[PDB]
Amino acid sequence: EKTHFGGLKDEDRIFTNLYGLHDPFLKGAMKRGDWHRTKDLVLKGTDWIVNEMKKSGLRGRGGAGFPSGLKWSFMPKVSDGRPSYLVVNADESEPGTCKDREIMRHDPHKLLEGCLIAGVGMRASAAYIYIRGEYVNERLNLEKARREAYAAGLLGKNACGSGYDFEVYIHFGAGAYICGEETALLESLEGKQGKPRLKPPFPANAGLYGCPTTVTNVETVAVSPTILRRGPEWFSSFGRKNNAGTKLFCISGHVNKPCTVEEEMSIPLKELIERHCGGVRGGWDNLLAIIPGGSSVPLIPKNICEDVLMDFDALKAVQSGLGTAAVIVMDKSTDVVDAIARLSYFYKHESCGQCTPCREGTGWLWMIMERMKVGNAKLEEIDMLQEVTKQIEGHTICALGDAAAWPVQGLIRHFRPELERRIRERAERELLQA
Amino acid sequence: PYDVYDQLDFDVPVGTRGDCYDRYCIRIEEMRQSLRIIVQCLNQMPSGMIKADDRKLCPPSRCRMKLSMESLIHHFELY
Amino acid sequence: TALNYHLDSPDNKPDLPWEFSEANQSKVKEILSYYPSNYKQSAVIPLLDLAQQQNGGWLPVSAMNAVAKVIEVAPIRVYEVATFYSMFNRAKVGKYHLLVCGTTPCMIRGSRDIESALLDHLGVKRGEVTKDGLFSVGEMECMGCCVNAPMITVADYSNGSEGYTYNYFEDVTPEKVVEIVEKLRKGEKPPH
Amino acid sequence: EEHLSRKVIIYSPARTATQSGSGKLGKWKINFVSTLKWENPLMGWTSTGDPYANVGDSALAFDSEEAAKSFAERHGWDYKVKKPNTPLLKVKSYSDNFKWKGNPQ
Amino acid sequence: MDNQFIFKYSWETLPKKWVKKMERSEHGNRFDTNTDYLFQLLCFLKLHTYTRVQVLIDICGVDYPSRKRRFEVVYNLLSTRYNSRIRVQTSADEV
Amino acid sequence: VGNHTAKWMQDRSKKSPMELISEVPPIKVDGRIVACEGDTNPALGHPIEFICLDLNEPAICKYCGLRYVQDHH
Amino acid sequence: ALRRYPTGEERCIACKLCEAVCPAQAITIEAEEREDGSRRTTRYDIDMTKCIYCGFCQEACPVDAIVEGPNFEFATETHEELLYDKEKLLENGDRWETEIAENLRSESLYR
Amino acid sequence: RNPVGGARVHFSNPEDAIEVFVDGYAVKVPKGFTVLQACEVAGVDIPRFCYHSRLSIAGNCRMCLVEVEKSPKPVASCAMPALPGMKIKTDTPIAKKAREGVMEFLLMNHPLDCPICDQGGECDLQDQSMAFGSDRGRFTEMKRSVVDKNLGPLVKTVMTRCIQCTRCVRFASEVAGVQDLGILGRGSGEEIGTYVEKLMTSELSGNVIDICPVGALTSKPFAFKARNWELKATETIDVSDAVG
Ligand SMILES: Cc1cc2nc3c(=O)[nH]c(=O)nc-3n(C[C@H](O)[C@H](O)[C@H](O)COP(=O)(O)O)c2cc1C
Ligand code: SF4
Ligand code: SF4
Ligand code: SF4
Ligand code: SF4
Ligand code: SF4
Ligand code: FES
Ligand code: FES
Ligand SMILES: [Zn+2]
Repeated sequence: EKTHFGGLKDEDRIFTNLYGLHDPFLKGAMKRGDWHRTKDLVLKGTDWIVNEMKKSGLRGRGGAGFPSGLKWSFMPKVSDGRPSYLVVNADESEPGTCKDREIMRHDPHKLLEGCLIAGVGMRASAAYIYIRGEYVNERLNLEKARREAYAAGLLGKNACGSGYDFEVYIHFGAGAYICGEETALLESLEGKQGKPRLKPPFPANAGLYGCPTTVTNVETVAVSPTILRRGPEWFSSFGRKNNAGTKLFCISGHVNKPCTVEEEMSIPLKELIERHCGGVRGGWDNLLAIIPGGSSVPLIPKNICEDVLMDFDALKAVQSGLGTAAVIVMDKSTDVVDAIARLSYFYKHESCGQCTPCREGTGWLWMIMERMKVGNAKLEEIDMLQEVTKQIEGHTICALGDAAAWPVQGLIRHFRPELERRIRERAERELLQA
Repeated sequence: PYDVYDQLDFDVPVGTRGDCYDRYCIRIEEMRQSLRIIVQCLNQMPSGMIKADDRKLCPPSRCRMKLSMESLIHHFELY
Repeated sequence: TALNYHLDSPDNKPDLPWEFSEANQSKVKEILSYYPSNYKQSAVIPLLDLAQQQNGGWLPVSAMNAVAKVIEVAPIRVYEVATFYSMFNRAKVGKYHLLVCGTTPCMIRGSRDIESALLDHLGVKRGEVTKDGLFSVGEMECMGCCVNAPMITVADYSNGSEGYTYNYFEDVTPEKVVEIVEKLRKGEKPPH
Repeated sequence: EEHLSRKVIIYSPARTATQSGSGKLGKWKINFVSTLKWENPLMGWTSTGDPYANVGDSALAFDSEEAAKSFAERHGWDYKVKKPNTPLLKVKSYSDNFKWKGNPQ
Repeated sequence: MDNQFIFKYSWETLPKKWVKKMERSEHGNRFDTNTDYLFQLLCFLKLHTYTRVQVLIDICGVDYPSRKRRFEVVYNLLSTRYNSRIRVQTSADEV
Repeated sequence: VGNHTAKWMQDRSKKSPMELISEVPPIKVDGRIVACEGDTNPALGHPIEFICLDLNEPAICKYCGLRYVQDHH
Repeated sequence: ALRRYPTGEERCIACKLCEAVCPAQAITIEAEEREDGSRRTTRYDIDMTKCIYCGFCQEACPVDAIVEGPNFEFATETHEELLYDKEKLLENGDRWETEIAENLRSESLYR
Repeated sequence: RNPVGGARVHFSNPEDAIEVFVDGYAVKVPKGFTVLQACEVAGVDIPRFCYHSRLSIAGNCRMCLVEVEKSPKPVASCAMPALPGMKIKTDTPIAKKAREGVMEFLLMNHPLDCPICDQGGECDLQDQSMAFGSDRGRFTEMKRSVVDKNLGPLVKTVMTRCIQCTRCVRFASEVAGVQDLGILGRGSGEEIGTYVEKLMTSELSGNVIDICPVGALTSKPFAFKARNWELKATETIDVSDAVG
């Protein structure tokens, strides 16, 4: 309700095959409700689909949370000769996230019908599904579902008997985290190195092959048909205002029972962990720090986690983000400084190397963080560490550079005494030993 | 005044006749006043840098020039 | 020991002939059919993956030159792609590439307890193939969240492109990893 | 007298190609074309007997084309003026990197 | 007698046609004058009670080849009475 | 003995500096990178130079001519 | 004097900083790639009759190659003996190396 | 104000022109000019490394950052198109701080080679460090190092100096028409090279020496022979063919 959020029922769940108990193929998908009367939805026209998306309040599920309907409306109404492309981002290489993998594993037909619904809502003639390279088994599942849809007439020429021709193809990456970035995905799909582009141009004006293009997450695309069929007002009824709908959640780390669950948006973080995942290993008092969604947002401490809600606006106000809704939980036994230094290694390793502050700064951050892990640093280096993060942030081509500075900035902001102590203990050991 | 001459005590001898003998006595008295100043400089000599810190006008130390890119660039430019 | 350049060797040099097999020409044609005919370069990644599967799990420089010919680009543009992405092996690996020693999410649950036992049973160091040419150990790249598994990866290049599998194994222990190696040696696909 | 009948070139030196910075242009020089130098047969040092060996590049300078011309004509030198080349700024777009190739022919 | 007082008092008392340029700066108070007035300006400054510029420190020339009057002649002067310095400059050519 | 040295060295009793630095054996390093300062006291040497040892052939310091190699591989 | 490394290699790498800073223009340098690829002078002349013995060259050198040593007793009978070439300078370095090195150790705490 | 370098600006039509402000001053530029080109018309010299007027825009060095009103982030002027009413600031504390931070990152792994480097004395990196980033260096860790590459008898290579601007790669593809140079690898370990051992055969290959802003690509026959301050410059024409 309007007061409290959580406790989503089975009847409001969109992904009705999340645990893989039923058949994910065409017979089972039609049994669950997929490809049901799809012809009439597309005969309502592009303008109606975009309007329903706008009214549903759906926001981008890829981390940025941009409103989905406004983003589809960016596509041109009249073609200037160039075709229009829809690109589905199934390249989730962010540590701790598997929501898109589970969608491609147990509801591929939701993705395929979402691909067609989105394509009509974008006036796009073809769609490309960029899957992660190591999702080999998932891709083979998707290709089988795609072959099923083509034979049944649901995809291809005269899709579902409506006269709208729509091709769906499948592409896969080769193991690069940066290729999940929307412009880097476009470059990788063009057969080049996965290096992000500058903006402008924006993809809706010059994207794939220089043609108008929209890149959207698997989750965002896979929920459009259920929103269309059940209506935007049902979807907007969940969550707070501007944070509408339902979210796929995955909670890992120091919890009694980790699991991936579908839950109402803006659910309290504490309620989420205690209701679906038992609780912090050792009780809620044992909690030390939580990473709300994905390793690309800053951590929050125990006092902030007590009443922060799992939505875009709530986590923004405490200097964090919803991200991919990949909840990583750390109890008091974790070495937080080691955990952050381990993330700093990941961003140095995953940097595409194109632009100077990220290419050179990510390595510098990792080197300092490895030194601070054992206290082999001066107390004034913590301030210097803070300033190097500020030199990276806002000065890079893409948002990986910001995502590299945020975990370090959060550590200093919330656990500076721990770093200061490690420096003190090392200095005390240095004085007595020699 | 310039440098630290305002923090130092010394007399300015002047003549009364303006001939060669006054100028001889003044130069003698000026060496006694120079001796007086040197003593005060010796006693008031503080610790610190002997070169202006700005890094556009003063050479870096040899160790800095051989260890830091910025210092080497400045040394190359300065010389 | 991955390097951003190539040094000529008897089994890896540009004058060695290399082309897609006749049973692979059909796959090559259908891969190219997904993209506009004047945008063939979009096929570089799936074609490099298919070349890797045909050639036993690694890409000699001749294989890269062969893909560059199909997509009609200069070979340097293919070298850029093969060196940028980490799934491409530019040095020889065994018939079964074992990928271990994960990243951040699995080290918290003690992931660095599987590698040393693997090299000790296999009798090689990381990066070099065994004498019989069956097994090599490589750096795994991780997905997911590492909740219920110090995990390992197995790439099966022992049956070319028509028997290639890329599977992840859960709950792997210094014992269980060996059980995988022995079933892999005997030909049985280990359960995952 | 003797050094007042030499012919000079008045020109504005262009930008060096080894640097992208434009901070040395706008100056106007008087080139005395001092090309009479040889090697001293003791140490291999470069010798000259021409007094205007470097004054045209080291000391004399002018802020305008007219100033250099006026100075040359007052001294009686015969001058030729070489007008400097300038770049033409053209419309450049980053979006051009991703221009559509058109339909396959 | 600071440079603030000299600049203001010279503006009020000097005949206007003598000085064409007045620069007040921490580098030095400077009075640019035409050549036909240089002698009279220097006699005023020497004899006037409120200036008493009794010492001529030196005279130097500067060459400006890009100028119609290429030579600048600079008179550095000193008042021991008021502990102040003044710079008086004028331009000249070759003839 | 070479042409570069013969421009200035007119005495053949001692070896040229190019000969002398060639006789110093390459230094084995455990790792792929080594920093050379040209002296035990860094202030008395040359500006610090980081040298990569990925190539089989020994790597030369561009300031002092010392050669380095990877010890194991 | 011109100095060597303890291996016998020359310290000078022909940066030409000393030539540029020299107030008397007493230094002349020619250089080219050596047969082993090293950046070395083929000519290094100091005109001892133009030099003002200021020490600016020793300050400018980044590798401690050129130094003003402690010898002051080198009067000659001819002007040409005071035109020092590269080999004479390196001979001076060999003769005075023990004293020069000790002096540099002494003065390394001030520069 | 005189455009930078005295550069000429051509207008197809006076109607096809827009007004932008560069440090308060008002300039008129053709439609389609970038922020950097507007700054040149204003006579303001923006520091740059990856940008070359005769090559496609790359926007990777991040040295051309300026402040744009109502823009939340510093703006790469080389790539950003100019818009009517745009207020461009180049000397603000945000722009100055961005330049110092980027110059710090550029020199982090750069080798202490100015004495042995032929670019010394005519080096954009040297001049911009003296001007824009007047940072006392605080990087104390180990620098990365790169092995040199063989590109033939004309282009000598010292790749530790490379700042990965990709001017050489873009020149090879766009101007020379011979695609031999690429950027291999990923991250701080990316290296400019040909991957396989091959020499630069294009008849315009030597031009990569001029466009390389650092001493990574230099003329092998000119190596170590002279410093730029001791060379007399003469402007003349070439007689090797009938082009002049
Ligand atoms: C380093 C990086 C990695 C990213 N990875 C993904 C990803 O794996 N999946 C995804 O949907 N978006 C990813 N994004 C966000 C995309 O740039 C883009 O905003 C998103 O795919 C749009 O999807 P949406 O609007 O439907 O949420 C990534 C962004 C960055 C900077
Ligand atoms: S910020 Fe990092 S990942 Fe993004 S373009 Fe720059 S170097 Fe590449
Ligand atoms: S001492 Fe050295 S720097 Fe000074 S004038 Fe003599 S040669 Fe030149
Ligand atoms: S003596 Fe020193 S300063 Fe002079 S050229 Fe040699 S290395 Fe450079
Ligand atoms: S390119 Fe050469 S001259 Fe320029 S900063 Fe680097 S080492 Fe010094
Ligand atoms: S070699 Fe030179 S031009 Fe090429 S990327 Fe490196 S710095 Fe740029
Ligand atoms: S052990 Fe966790 S991904 Fe490899
Ligand atoms: S000059 Fe604009 S980013 Fe390199
Ligand atoms: Zn050395």
